[PDB]
Amino acid sequence: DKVYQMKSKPRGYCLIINNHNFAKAREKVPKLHSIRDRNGTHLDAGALTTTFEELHFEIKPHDDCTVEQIYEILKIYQLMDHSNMDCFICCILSHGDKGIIYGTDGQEAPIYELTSQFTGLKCPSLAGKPKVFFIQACQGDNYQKGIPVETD
Amino acid sequence: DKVYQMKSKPRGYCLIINNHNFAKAREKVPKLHSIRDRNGTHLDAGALTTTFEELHFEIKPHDDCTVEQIYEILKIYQLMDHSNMDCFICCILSHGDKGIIYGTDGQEAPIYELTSQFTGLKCPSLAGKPKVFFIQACQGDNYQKGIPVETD
Amino acid sequence: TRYIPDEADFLLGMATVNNCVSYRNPAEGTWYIQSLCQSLRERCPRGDDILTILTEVNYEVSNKDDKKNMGKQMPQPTFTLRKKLVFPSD
Amino acid sequence: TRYIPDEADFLLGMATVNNCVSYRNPAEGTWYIQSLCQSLRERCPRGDDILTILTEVNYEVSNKDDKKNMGKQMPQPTFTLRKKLVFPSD
Repeated sequence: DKVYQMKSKPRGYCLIINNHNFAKAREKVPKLHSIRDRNGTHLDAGALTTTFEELHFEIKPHDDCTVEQIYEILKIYQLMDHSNMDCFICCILSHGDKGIIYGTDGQEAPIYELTSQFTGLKCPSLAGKPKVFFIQACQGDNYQKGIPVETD
Repeated sequence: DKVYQMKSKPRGYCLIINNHNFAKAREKVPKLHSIRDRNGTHLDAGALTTTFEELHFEIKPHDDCTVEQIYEILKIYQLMDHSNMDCFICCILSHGDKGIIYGTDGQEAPIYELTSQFTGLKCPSLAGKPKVFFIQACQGDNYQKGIPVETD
Repeated sequence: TRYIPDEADFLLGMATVNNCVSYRNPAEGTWYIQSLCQSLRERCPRGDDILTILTEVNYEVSNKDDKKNMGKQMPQPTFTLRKKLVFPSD
Repeated sequence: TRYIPDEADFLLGMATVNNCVSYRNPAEGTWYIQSLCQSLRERCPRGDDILTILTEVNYEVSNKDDKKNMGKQMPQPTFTLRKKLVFPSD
């Protein structure tokens, strides 16, 4: 089986956007009046840091980002030279809704607006290299129902 | 590694919705005036039949389906008893656009309206069993651009 | 008994990413379905799982081109599978 | 040279299917990220690929529940990867 080259050190950048404080969302966006701070999110940021540092990525953490700050960070990495990297990872920890994630300011970023910054034409030094996005957020307000099955 | 049970004969039903003739679409839907018949689609239907019969599925072909006919077919299988099956497969060969496939009549079926008929609550006899959908259709009218890379 | 999500155990194999075309050769079949069938027939007897197989389909279809428009095609699987999916021959 | 699609070689790991919630334990972390990290730390040294790993994450998260609402969570990867993705330790 063909496998992506994965031998550079660092392997690549692993961005962590870690949104905890939604005071601005509660203040400025009517429907998000009672959106809660994401207590415990630092435990995810730390787990990702440990995990991907162990796997030889260079971790780039960013805490409490508004939508504009998120776009600013991604633009930096879109324009960066990844020629000496074999991979790029971007982790987003935040609130969200259908197809979007929220900045701490309660503005919306469509997920595909984030990923599309790293296409081959937009970021040539990542062409042919894996680009991995992990999105920890709700994608709506519905509860996923359970169904009964036999135990394995 | 855990693996889905795959030992029944047949393994399950493999539906093939094979849309060739779009005369009705050309006749009734203004924007689809010049949508073309899908010449050669029978070659896909045959390849899928050979392939999945070889893998012990029971093939259920349906040629030239309108959107209502597609929903009728899926309802039949949603209400069927799959207790003695280990898997369900549904292949759709048609024209399409963003998030949808077309019936031969040029009406639209959102893809997730098709898959959602087979959730655990809607089809309990498939609960815990793999449900596989292959969709051969455009998902819009844009050409995917190429990017240069080194040869493997 | 145990409970799993309502939407568990799905595999959706799309011929193309959203917003874009997929291709049909009228004398041969579609890029995606013909690649899929070839890979299934070759790899299922080897015990390979469907995600490995669909990765190969991504590879193969990615190397094809529409020389009229310099067009490409990028298939895109999505899944809620909780186990390896294999289709044994025995 | 060779050409591949503009949107090739992506992996999108979503904590949940569309329209639904995902869960965070404030004393532990989120179901999805904690499962992901555990599986990565365990399986990457074994040479397992990311799709095998995300299948395990689907399995593990599928077995958790929100006992307040009898709620579940179903993660959902989507990919345009053309090769196996492994993260070696050496």
